[PDB]
Amino acid sequence: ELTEQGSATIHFSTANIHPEFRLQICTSYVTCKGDCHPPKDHIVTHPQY
Amino acid sequence: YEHATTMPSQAGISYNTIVNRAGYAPLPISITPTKIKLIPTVNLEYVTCH
Amino acid sequence: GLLKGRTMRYDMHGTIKEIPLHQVSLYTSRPCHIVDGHGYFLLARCPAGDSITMEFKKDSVRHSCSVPYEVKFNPVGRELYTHPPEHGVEQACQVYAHDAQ
Amino acid sequence: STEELFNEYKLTRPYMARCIRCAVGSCHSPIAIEAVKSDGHDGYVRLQTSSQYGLDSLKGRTMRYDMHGTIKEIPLHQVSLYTSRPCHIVDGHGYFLLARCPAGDSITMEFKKDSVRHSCSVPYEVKFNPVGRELYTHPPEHGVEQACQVYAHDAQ
Amino acid sequence: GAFGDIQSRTVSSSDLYANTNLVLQRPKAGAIHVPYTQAPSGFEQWKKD
Amino acid sequence: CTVPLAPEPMITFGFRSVSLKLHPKNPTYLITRQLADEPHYTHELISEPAVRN
Amino acid sequence: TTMCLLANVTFPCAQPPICYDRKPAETLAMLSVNVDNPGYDELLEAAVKC
Repeated sequence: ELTEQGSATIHFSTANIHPEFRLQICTSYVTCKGDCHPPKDHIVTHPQY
Repeated sequence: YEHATTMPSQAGISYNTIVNRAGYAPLPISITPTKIKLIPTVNLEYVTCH
Repeated sequence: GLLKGRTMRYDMHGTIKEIPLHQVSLYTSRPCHIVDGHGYFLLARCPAGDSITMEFKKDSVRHSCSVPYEVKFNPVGRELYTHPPEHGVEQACQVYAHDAQ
Repeated sequence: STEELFNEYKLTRPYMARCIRCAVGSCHSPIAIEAVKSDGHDGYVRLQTSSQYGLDSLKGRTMRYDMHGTIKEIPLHQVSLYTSRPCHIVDGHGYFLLARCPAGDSITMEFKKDSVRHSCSVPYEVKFNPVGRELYTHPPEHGVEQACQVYAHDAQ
Repeated sequence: GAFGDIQSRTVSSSDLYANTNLVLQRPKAGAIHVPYTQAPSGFEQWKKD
Repeated sequence: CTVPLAPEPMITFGFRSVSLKLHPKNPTYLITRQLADEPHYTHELISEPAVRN
Repeated sequence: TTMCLLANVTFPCAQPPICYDRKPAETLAMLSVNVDNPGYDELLEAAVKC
């Protein structure tokens, strides 16, 4: 849900150590750029997303 | 998470540090030594007097 | 059962006699425990062993029968107990029914 | 004086408890077996039962059990127990008993009233421990003597 | 399940360290008892080894 | 029928590895298999304390 | 020495005021608060008999 001048927070999942993707939001494309880090667990109890 | 550090052997003075996991929040660690003994293995042989 | 509650009925050289069922003992290796009887059949609770012996006792005459039939014990599930436990998860099984239906 | 040592169990009563393997099914039993400890060498176990021993409802060889509230008694030579072979009861004191049992995988204490037969079987391993470096199963007639640990035959 | 799952500092110390993997289970319907599961005694297993 | 329940295994994690300390009360089957096209299953009867990596 | 408790009365543990054949549950109430006691054995062995 969008307000007029607010800021929308999304959650995503990746395998990229330097992820960079164009985020489509309803008309337009915004670029999301960052640096991901290794997680803390070796073996988890749910499959891959 | 195996974290190794080194503390100087001096009482009274607080020793501070943190642990920076690469994608998480920094975890602060504080150690303040109070009293540091040194107890030898002591073996009585004899007593004496007047 | 012949009506009469917990009794054994047996032929003795022609003359059919009877005794109570708590006078009849049986054992494979350890002593067993009789639950009930109905006609020619009996429902016991025996541990495993390589024979089965039934015996009762008259006033001074002891009667017995031992046959070499393997009596066996069967656990349920993936743990091989020899005596059933005091607690644990409930599981489906297939046992002899107590009633004579 | 033994009464100064039995004086603790004058304060208590026997009770009924749950035995998952009774004479017919799973009942509430006067002779529920709380524990079996068998850590001595030459065949001595130590049962902790739900009944009590050496007291009347002091008497020498009796078992004092509970029966739906009403506390009754029998002599101790009416009680038998077994593991795979028959055991042999030595004596009792309060909630405890000292048998001389062979090895097996369960304990079955049982006694018999006028017609009702009471029992309790629990899946507790009873183990037999030899002394030294010659593995026997019944202790021998003769040999040499070694320092062992057995359960004591007296309350103290 | 190994040596020293029970650690008392002296013989009459009145403070013991216990790490025995004790877990409580759910009792049977219509029965008053405390069911539990735990790893067996490591002093006995050390005597067996 | 009431069936027994084995002690909880002590799972130690590593990089692409699971270790298992297994203290059984009475003999117990450990049945493992991979969730891939080759399952490589392992039907074993463990009766003693044993570590399985 | 060691003084046991039945009320706010520090009495000697080897000298009970009562016995078990007199009171059904007051010796029991005396052994209630006196579990954590290094003279529980003295208290009990003196407190059963007359």
